[PDB]
Amino acid sequence: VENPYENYRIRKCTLYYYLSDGTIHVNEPKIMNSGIEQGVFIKRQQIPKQLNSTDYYTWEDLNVGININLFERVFRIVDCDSFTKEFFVYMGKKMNSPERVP
Amino acid sequence: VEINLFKKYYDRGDLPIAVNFHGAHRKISWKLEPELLDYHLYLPIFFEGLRETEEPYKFLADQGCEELLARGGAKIFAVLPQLIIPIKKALSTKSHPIMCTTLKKIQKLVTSSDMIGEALVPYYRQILPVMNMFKNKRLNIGDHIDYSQRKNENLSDLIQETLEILEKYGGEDAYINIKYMIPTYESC
Amino acid sequence: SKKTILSGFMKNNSIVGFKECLDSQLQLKDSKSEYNDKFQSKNRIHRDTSIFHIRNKSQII
Amino acid sequence: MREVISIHVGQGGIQVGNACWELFCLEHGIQPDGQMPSDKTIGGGDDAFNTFFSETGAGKHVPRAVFLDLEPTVIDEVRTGTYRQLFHPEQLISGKEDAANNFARGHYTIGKEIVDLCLDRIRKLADNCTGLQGFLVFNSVGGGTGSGLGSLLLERLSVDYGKKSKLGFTIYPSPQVSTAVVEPYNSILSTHSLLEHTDVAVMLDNEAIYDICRRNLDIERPTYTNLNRLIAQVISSLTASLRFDGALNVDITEFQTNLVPYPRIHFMLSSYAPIISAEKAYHEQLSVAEITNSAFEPANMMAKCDPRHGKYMACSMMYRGDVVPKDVNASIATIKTKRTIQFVDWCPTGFKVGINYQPPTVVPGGDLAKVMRAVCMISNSTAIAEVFSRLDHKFDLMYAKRAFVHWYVGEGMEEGEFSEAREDLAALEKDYEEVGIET
Amino acid sequence: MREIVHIQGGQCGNQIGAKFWEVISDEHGIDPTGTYHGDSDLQLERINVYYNEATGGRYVPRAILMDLEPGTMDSVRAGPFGQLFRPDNFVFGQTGAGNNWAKGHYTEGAELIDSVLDVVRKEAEGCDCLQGFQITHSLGGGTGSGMGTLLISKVREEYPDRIMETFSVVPSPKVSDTVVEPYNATLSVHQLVENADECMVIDNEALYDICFRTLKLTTPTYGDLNHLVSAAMSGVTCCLRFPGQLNSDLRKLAVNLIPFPRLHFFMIGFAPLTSRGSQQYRALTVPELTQQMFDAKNMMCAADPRHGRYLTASALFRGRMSTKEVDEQMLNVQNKNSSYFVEWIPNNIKSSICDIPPKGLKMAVTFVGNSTAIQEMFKRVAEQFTAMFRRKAFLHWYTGEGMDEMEFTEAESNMNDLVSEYQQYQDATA
Ligand SMILES: Nc1nc2c(ncn2[C@@H]2O[C@H](COP(=O)(O)OP(=O)(O)OP(=O)(O)O)[C@@H](O)[C@H]2O)c(=O)[nH]1
Ligand SMILES: Nc1nc2c(ncn2[C@@H]2O[C@H](COP(=O)(O)OP(=O)(O)O)[C@@H](O)[C@H]2O)c(=O)[nH]1
Ligand SMILES: [Mg+2]
Repeated sequence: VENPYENYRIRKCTLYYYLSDGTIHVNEPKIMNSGIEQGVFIKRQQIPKQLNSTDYYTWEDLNVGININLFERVFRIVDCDSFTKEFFVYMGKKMNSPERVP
Repeated sequence: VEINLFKKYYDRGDLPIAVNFHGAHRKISWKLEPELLDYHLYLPIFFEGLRETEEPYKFLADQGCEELLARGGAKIFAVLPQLIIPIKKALSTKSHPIMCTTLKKIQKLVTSSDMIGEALVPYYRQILPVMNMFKNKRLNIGDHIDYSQRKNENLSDLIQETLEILEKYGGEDAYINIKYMIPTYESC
Repeated sequence: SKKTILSGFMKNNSIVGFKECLDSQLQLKDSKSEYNDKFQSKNRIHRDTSIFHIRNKSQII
Repeated sequence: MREVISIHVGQGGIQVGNACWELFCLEHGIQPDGQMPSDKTIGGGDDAFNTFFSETGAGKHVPRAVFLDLEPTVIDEVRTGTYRQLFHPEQLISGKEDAANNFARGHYTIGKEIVDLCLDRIRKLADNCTGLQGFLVFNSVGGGTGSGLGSLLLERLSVDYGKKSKLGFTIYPSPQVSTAVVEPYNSILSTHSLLEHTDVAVMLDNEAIYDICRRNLDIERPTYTNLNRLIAQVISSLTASLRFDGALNVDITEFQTNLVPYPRIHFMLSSYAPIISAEKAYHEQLSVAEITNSAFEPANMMAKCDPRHGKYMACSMMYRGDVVPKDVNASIATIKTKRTIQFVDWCPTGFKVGINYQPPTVVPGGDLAKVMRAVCMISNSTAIAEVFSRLDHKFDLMYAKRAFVHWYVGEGMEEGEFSEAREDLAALEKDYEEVGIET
Repeated sequence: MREIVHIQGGQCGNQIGAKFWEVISDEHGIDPTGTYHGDSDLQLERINVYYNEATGGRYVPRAILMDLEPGTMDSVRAGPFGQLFRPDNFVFGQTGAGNNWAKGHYTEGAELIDSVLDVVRKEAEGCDCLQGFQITHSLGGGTGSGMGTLLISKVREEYPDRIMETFSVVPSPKVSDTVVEPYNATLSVHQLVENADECMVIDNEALYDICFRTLKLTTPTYGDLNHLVSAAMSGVTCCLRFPGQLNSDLRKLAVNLIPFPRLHFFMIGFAPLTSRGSQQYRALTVPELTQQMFDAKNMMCAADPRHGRYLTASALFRGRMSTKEVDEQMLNVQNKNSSYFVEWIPNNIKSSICDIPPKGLKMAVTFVGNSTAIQEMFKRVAEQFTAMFRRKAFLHWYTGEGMDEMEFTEAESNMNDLVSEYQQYQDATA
C-alpha cells in the first residue's frame, strides 16, 4: 500500500516433494537488495488439503500450471524440474504446457 | 557436616581458650588477648560452635563468642558478612536451647557496635524465616505465676524482644522488610 | 504397506489425539450468549397466553 | 411531582438494574426504544412514568438511572443490547481497570478518579427533579469495586444532600456457598462504611432465593436472571404505591417513621408471595389468608435467616391486587394469634399495612404467573444477628494470622482499619443483644 | 483494553508459542494470512487483547521472539501460522548459550538484551492500557533460564504495578534429557521467586502420563504436549476476552489465590480429556467435569495433590450453564474431601463462568490449584542439586565466567528456605 513504485509484489519460491514419504518442502531463494528475511517457508512435513483435516497431499495431486492451497495461501505452480518430467512420463501422468512467471 | 566444625577445630588445639575455672560458677581464661587476636579467623568458628550440643563445647563457645562480641570494638563490622551462614544454620537446628542462646547472641551482636544494623538490613531473608514459624507458639499458663523467667527459654517473648531491638536500629526500610518477611509483626 | 510408510518427517509432525474433536459436540453458536438469550429476545406489548399441556411424561434432563 | 433516583454499581448491580428496568418499561407500556407507541396504549392516567422517567419534550422517555463500573465488558454489552436507544449514552460511566475484588482499590486508588464524574451526573439528574423522594442504590457486597464505590458514593451523598433518604439493596454472601474467597473482608468493611450512612438496607443473599426457586418454581438449573427477576418484582411491589393509586398509600418517607426503632438498627429482611408457575397456580384460591401465611412461613424468607431464633421488631407488608381490608385485618388477627411468631414486649402492635389496587405485571418468557393478589413483606427482627456473628467468625479465622492483608495494605489503606470494622460489628452485636432482652 | 503482550525465549518457549498462537487464532477465526474470516461477531470485539491492527486490515500478534541461536526461530517461521510474527520483533544471537546459565545470564544475555528490551518497551508504550505480560519458558535450559529470568527482573524493575505471568516447565528427575539440569533450575527459581507475580509449573513427565493413561493414544509427541499447554494457557485468559456471569481477570485470580507474597507457584489442569473411541459415548455434565477436575492423575504435574493440603483452588468454566449446580457441586466437593483442604481458610474456592465455549466443546474447564503438594518437587530438585554440588562437579564451566560458588550456596539456602516456609502453612492450625 505505501510503496510508491509498487502496489503488488511477487514472491518466488521452489517446491520439493519427497517420494520417500510424501512430505513437502517450500523455500524461497535469496534475492539481493530485497530487504526481506528470505529462507525456509514451510518445514519438511505433510500438508493436509485443508486446515484441521487429515487428508494429505500425494504426488498425483501436483501438476504444472495449477493452483495449490497451502495453509490457506494459494501458490501457482508455473514450472517443473526436468527430472520430474521423466518421472511423470514414466509413471504415466500427463503434464500441461508450462508458462513463464508474470 | 559429619563432625562439628568447632569439634574438629578444638581438637585442632589452636584455640587460645582454656576453662580453668576457679570462681562463682564457671569462667574461661585466655592465653591470647583480643587486641592481638585476629577476628577474621576466629569469630566464624565461635559462632559455628553454638550449634554444638554436648559439653563442654557449648559453654566454651558461648562464653568466648559473647566476650568477643563485647570487647571486639569496631572490628566486628568487617567480619559481618561471613557470620550469616553459621547464625542461620544454628537457628535452623530447631533445638530450643540452641535458639535461645543464638537469639541472645544476635541481640548482643546488634547492640555491640554501631553502624551495623543498616549493613545487616539486606540480610533478613536468611535469618527471619526460622523465627517466623515459632513467633505464634507461646505458653498460656493462666492466672498463675511463672517462676521460670530467671533463665530465658520463653522463645516467643525473646524473639519479640529481638525484633523490637533490631527495628530500633535497622532504619527506615527495616520495618517494611521485616513486615514483608513475617506478616504478623506489628509496628513500634 | 502397513507400517513401513513411516519416517521422522511424517510421524512427529502429525498431531494424534488433539485434532478437531468429534461432531455432536461441536454444536454451540459462539455469538449466542447470555443477555442475548433473554434481554435481546424481542419483547412485545401483548404476550401470547396460549399454553399446552402435553399428555406425555416430561423427559428428564 | 414525586421522583426517585436509581444508582447501580458493580456487575451484579448492572445485572439487576437491567432486569428491573425491563420490568418497569413493560409495566408502564414503554417500548424498549423508549417511545410510547402511537396506538396500542395499555396505561391510563398521566405522569405515572414521572416517578422513574422524565419526558424529553416530544416522544420518548429517559430513565432516572445511572450505571457505574470500572470494567467495560458489561457496559459495552448493554450498549450493544436492544436498550441502546433507551439510555442516555453518557450516563453509563465505564472505567479502564477493575478493582479485582479489592475493596482498598475501589475505595482509595481508582474510584477517586470516577467519583467526580459520578457526582456531577448526580447533580445534573437531581437538578431536573423537583420533588425528590430518595435514592435507591444497588450493589453486590462481595465485590471490591461494588463495595468501595458504594461506600464512597454514600459518603459523598450524605454530605452533599443531607437528609435525603437512601435505600441500599445489598446481596450479602451466602453462609457456606461462595464464589470468591476474600469476600468476608470487603463485606465487613463495606457494612462498617454504610452502617452510619444508609437509612434502610435490605438483605438479599443467594441461598435463600436458590431454595425458593428450587422448591416453588420447580427449577433445578436456575441462572442469575431469574434471581434478578425476583428482586425486580420486589422493587416493583415496594414502589408501586408511590406512583399508583391505592386505598392506603405508603411513601418511602413512611419507612423511617415505622421500621427503625433506633438509629443503629436499619437492616431488614424481605419476603414475597406467591411464587408459583402457570402450570401450577390456577388450581388454588390464592386467598389472602393462605398467601399471608406463606408470607410468614420461615422457609420462604428472602434471606437465609431463621425468624424462629429471635423476636420480631416490626413488619411492614404491602398487598397489591383486589384485597379487602376486612380480610387483611382478619388475617393479621390469625398471625398475631399463632404460636411460633412472637413479638418483642415493648411493641404491642408491630404491623404496617399497605394496600395497592393493580396486580403485579409479568415479564414475557419469565417464570412467574399472573395472580390478583401479591404480598411483599419487609421485617426488622432480632434474628438477623446470626449472619453478623458468622461473618465475624469467618473474618476472624483469616485475620488471626494476617492472611491476604498485604494486598490491602499496598493500596494505601492503613493496617488499623480492619479492627475498626471488627469493633463496630461487635458493638452492633451487643446492641442487638441489649435491645432483644425484655424489661 | 487491559491487554497482554507475549514474550517467549529459548527453543522450548518458542515451541510453546508455536502452538499457543494458532490455538488463539483458531479460536478467533484468524487465517494464516492475518485476514478475518470468522463467523461470530464476538470474535472481533476484544481482538485488541492479543492482536495489533495494520494497514490493509490485517492483524499481527504482539509477540516478542528471543533466542541466542537462530535455528529455532528460522524453523518456527516455516511452521504453520509462522508468517504472523513481525520480522522486527525477532531478536537472536550468533553464538548460543550452551545450556549454560552463567553464559546466558552474565556474558551473552546481558549484552544482547538491549535490543529486546527496546522492542518490548516500544510494544508496551504503544498499547493504550497495559494489563500485564506473560512468558513461557523451560527451566531445564541455559538460554531460557538465564535470559528469561534477567528479562523478568528488568521488566519488573520498570513496571512494578503490572502483572507478570510465567509458565515454567521444570525438569523432572525421571525423564531427564540434560545432565546439567539441577544447576540452572535452582539458579533460575532463585531469581523467579522474588520477581514473578504468578508462575505455573508443568512437567513433561506428567504430560506423557496424561497422554498414555487418559487419552490412551499410542504415540505421544511434543505437538500433543504443546497443545495441552496451549489449551491450558488459553483457558486462563478466555474470560478476559469473552463475556460471562462473573468475569475474572488476572488481577482477580491473583487476589483470590495468593495468601502470602512468596507463594505464587501453581499447578493447572484441563477438562474434559477423552480418548477418540470413548469421545462419543461420554455425556458432558458438570459432575464429571468436577470429578475430573479434582482427580489426582488429571493434574499437569508430577506432584501428588493428596499428599498435601490445598491452600486454595480456582476454576474457570466455559459454556452456557447454570450457576446453582456449579456452586452446589463445589460445596459437595468440599464436604466430601474436608481432610485435604486447609482449615483456617473457609470456602477456599473461586469459581468463574465464561459463556463462550472453546472451539468444538460442549463445556470446558480450566483448574488452577495452589496446594502444599509442590514441596516435594523442590525437594527432589534440591536433592539432585546438592548431590552434584558436593563434589564440585561441572562447576568450572560456570565459575570461569565471573560467578562464584557463594551464589550457588546462597541459592540453595534460599531454595531450602522456600521449601521450609511452604511446608510451614501445611501444619498450621487455628
Ligand atoms: N444475585 C446475584 N448476585 C450476583 C450476580 N453476579 C454477581 N453476584 C454477586 O457478586 C459477588 C461478587 O461481586 P461481583 O458483583 O460479581 O463483582 P463486583 O461487585 O463488580 O466487584 P469486581 O468483581 O471486583 O468487579 C458474588 O459473590 C455474587 O454473590 C448476579 O447476577 N445475581
Ligand atoms: N513441551 C515441550 N518440551 C520440550 C520441547 N522440546 C524440548 N523440550 C524440553 O526442553 C528441555 C531442553 O531445554 P533447552 O533446549 O535446553 O532449553 P533452552 O536452553 O532455553 O533452549 C528438554 O528436557 C525437553 O524435555 C517441545 O517441543 N515441547
Ligand atoms: Mg468485576
